[PDB]
Amino acid sequence: ATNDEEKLADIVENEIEKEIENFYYYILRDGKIYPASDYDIEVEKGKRSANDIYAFVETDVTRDFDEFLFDIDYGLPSISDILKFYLEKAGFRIANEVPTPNLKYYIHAVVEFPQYLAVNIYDIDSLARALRIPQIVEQKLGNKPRTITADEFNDIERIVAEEQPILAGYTYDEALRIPYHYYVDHNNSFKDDALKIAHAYLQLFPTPYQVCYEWKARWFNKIDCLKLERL
Amino acid sequence: IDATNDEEKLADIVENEIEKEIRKIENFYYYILRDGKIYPASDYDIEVEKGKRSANDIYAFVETDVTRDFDEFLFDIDYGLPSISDILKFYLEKAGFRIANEVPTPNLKYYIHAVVEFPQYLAVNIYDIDSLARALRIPQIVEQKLGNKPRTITADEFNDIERIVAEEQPILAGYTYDEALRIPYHYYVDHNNSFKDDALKIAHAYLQLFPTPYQVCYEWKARWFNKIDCLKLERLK
Repeated sequence: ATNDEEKLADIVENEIEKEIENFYYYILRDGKIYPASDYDIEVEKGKRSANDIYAFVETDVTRDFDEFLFDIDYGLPSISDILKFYLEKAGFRIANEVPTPNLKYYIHAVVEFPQYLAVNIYDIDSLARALRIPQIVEQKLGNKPRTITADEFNDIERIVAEEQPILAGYTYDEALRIPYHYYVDHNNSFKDDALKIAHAYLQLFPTPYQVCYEWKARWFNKIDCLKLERL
Repeated sequence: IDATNDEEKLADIVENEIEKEIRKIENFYYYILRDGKIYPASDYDIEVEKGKRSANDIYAFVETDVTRDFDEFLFDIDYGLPSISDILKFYLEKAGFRIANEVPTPNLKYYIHAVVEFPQYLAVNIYDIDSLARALRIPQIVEQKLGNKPRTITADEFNDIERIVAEEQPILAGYTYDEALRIPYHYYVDHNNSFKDDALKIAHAYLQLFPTPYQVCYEWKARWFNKIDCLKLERLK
């Protein structure tokens, strides 16, 4: 499992390196990487298959070191993406969505300006469980695979993002608002609550397979992530 | 009245600054002072912390978003509302409340959202903070939870109010505020057509109930911004 994740991080890193503009990518089961937008056009043309998508890559670019560290350590994935990814992997189909049923990984790549790259690899199922998605989908839709309406997607989305406490008694939307307030907006009044959320997040949410690199002489050079966090 | 004159002045202040920045993507947040001077917010906060500048002089807060996708640019123009956190903070402080040990901005009248499309276009959206807070039912929720007498509130009290405003009350076509942000994003930015009916319902309620921002648009043409009709803008690729 860790072997596949190391391979995926080098696939992401080589692509960012090659590029050094683009933010979203798909990694296929064969290890090929493509920008997500152009792949979606090929999928609908019938040229490429959505069944071949193995990993989804979201690239954030930063110029502030506090933001870079926050993104890599405490940054939450989009709840809309994980819900969509979980539903499709469980056999459901969302109206107007081409499903990606064999998606295993969610990858968040953060580039600090170039100076550093941090590649975070998450298992989608593990992430969906921590977001308390399976139980809500089961209570609301059942187990029988079907196409769900936009209204049904929205009803589930509301519960998971706004109604269910996930971290230190807070909902997903409060857990986006409160930490960022302290960590990125540098507002000290939200220290107590941000730290409570941070502490719960680190234990309850799946630890990502994290690979770090430093930009030196036209290359990204693999380094210990602790060195990045310690600088 | 003179509100429209002030808003036109504010949009040219923002435009002049984005233009100045392009000719030399550096700063995303700014303050506009009551004298019309514009400063990056991060630097200004340090000058306040030093006793050089006063948070009392802040008249408008500017948030600049930069985009490279036309659909996202149009969505940000049409639905680029200020952060709930910001409007609540701005309303509380303007009403005399103090949030824990944080430095208040009591004389803030406007929230400005500037969107730059890559450079090709600039759209400046000016929101009146009071009008926005009222449409969000912020005064009624603050009154029910804190009372009418201003005092210092805890971070927990701020959070409790924020949760009701954004995640509990049906504010637009029966949806909570957070659903009202997500549904049109799903329709316009995620390009999912099944979300059309709900997005249009929210759009209709939003255009009726919420205050219309004063919107000013510009096209980048030969090292300068040049005025353009905003509705002409939505036709451009």
